[PDB]
Amino acid sequence: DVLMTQTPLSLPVNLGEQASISCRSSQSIVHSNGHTYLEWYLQRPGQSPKLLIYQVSTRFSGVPDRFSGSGSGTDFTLRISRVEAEDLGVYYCFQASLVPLTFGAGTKLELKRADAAPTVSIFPPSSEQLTSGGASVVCFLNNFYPKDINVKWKIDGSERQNGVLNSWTDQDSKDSTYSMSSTLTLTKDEYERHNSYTCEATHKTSTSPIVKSFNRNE
Amino acid sequence: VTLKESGPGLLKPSQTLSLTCSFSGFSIRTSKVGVSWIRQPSGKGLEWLAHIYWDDDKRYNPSLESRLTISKDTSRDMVFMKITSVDTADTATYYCARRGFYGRKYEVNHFDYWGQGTTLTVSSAKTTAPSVYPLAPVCGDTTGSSVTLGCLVKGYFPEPVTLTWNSGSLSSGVHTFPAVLQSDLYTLSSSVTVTSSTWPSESITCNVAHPASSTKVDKKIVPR
Ligand code: NA
Ligand code: NA
Ligand SMILES: [Zn+2]
Repeated sequence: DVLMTQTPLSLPVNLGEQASISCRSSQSIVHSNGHTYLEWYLQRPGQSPKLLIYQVSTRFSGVPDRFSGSGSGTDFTLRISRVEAEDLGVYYCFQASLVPLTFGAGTKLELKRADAAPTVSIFPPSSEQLTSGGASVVCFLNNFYPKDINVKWKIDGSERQNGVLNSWTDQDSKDSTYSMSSTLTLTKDEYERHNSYTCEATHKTSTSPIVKSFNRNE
Repeated sequence: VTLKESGPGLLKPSQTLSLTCSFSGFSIRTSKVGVSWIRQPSGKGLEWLAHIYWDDDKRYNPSLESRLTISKDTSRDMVFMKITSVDTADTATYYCARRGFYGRKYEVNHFDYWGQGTTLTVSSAKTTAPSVYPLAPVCGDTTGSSVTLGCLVKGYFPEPVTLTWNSGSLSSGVHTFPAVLQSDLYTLSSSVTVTSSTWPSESITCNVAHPASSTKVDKKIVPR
């Protein structure tokens, strides 16, 4: 099938700067009729997708001229000459030449800002939850930039990948940072077998692991 | 030109999803446009499902085709989609998109109008009120100039809940995270960060309302 590969998947810009998004198809997407059905769609937060560019390089009605498309065969590029607030959102390339019609993974056009280290806080299970037989440990990692972060739970020094639920906020509309919550859910009995609980983050703002821990008995 | 999708909102696994896209402002019959269904699974990008052309020819995504049936009723100006045997992974926003063109260079076609979408959640759960757990730090994490408290809202169905701190009087320093579906139920969390001179000397409580279960609960964050 035709795989559509977009690069990059996240694109931080300053408003007023140029943006370029690459879309590479796994084979030629020229239809037998000689048309290249390569389209670019923008989905802004809270909205449905909207057409920007069709047939590689043609702007749809109502689309500002700061949007342009180019490419041939298997290599395509969307450019925005001067990025506006209303351009922020997720861009998808789409090929309709071959069935299944396929979309790229999306490129999130977001805002650049200076790096910011997360404020990391860890929380033991509540007595209320323990009485019902469960035990969730929660780690918040707040107000960081860039969005790239690796978060690992360790219980008595061993990584725990199972039982985890993560959630993330959108880029903050005022300070442009990101926040994350990670919850590791265990049984009460498992929680009470173990001693040391650790939320370990890797982020470009620290040369070493950012660690927050507690002991069940402290 | 307007498109509007409708569907069941919630289904239990194994059920058949029946979607309708209702068109106005133009005739499906006359225009010769095609129509597709496209979905956006939770946490994912867009995925094309099926297409119906003016002449009722049909194309499907082979990843899902065995479960899909697209159809049309031009007299009602409606296009339909059936998806059999739904399960969790079908939780998505479903969009109808018109495959238009400038009239009438038929070869130069593209998705020019999209509906607002219809949301589907697939879960075996009945309506289930949240368990609301206050998150207090260990004592050793209360010695700085600020302190972060939290609230964990676990195991509810369906969305939404509303969460506030001190009935909305505590609004700065708050991060409330999007709900996530897991094992048929939603979990949400929220943190609030205050000066150490604010808590525990002043009480801080998370308030959680879940309209579907007619529940409202307050949980004071007690120091450990
Ligand atoms: Na264990
Ligand atoms: Na042609
Ligand atoms: Zn392939």
